[PDB]
Amino acid sequence: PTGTNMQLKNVAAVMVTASYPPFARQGQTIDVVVSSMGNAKSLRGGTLLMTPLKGVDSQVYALAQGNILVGG
Amino acid sequence: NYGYQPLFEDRRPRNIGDTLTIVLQENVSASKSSSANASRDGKTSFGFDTVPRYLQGL
Repeated sequence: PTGTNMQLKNVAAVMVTASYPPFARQGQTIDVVVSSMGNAKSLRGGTLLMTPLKGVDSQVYALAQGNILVGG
Repeated sequence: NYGYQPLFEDRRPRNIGDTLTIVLQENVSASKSSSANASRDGKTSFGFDTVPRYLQGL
């Protein structure tokens, strides 16, 4: 319901950046960088949910999902 | 199959047949007014109640 107080602690909003390689083909996998956006403390053992990676033309060129590796 | 559907993006109409809620809130008000006026009053008088003799002919 729209009127409800949700105070989460295990969820962080993140921005995902990636590089589209030359001659990229569908089904191929690429590395991504995940960066927190606001007042989050750590992303040490987090998991990235389904994220569509848009280009400059605002079209989906890849889908991102996996486990983050943070140095610590 | 309804095709690809974004997970975190806000639900927006994208194709023909999709629905959208319009909140009709119109409040338009225009007004104009003007006026003009002009007035002119003029009074003039001259009277010789008692005329001396040397001025009588005039």
